[PDB]
Amino acid sequence: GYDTPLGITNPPIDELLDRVSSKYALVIYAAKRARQINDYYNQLGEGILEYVGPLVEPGLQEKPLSIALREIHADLLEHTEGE
Amino acid sequence: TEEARAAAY
Repeated sequence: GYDTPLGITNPPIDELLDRVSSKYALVIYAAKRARQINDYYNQLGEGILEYVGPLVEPGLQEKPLSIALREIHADLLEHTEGE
Repeated sequence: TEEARAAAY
């Protein structure tokens, strides 16, 4: 129940934290996936498709971190916490 | 997740 968020406040932070134990885990959860997406884009030209690109279809020139957050919010990723 | 990897390809 709220007006649609716009900018870097989308997706809403509470809905993201609903899926991760704590924000300190969420930051890594998003950063590692952003690195994976960036590596996939870098190797798009030629290379083994070991890193799978974005799951949710990206927008017109959307940053890898934003895509990572959006696909985290869509329940398409799984993470295991160290120690 | 396995379902996402299957759906994408």
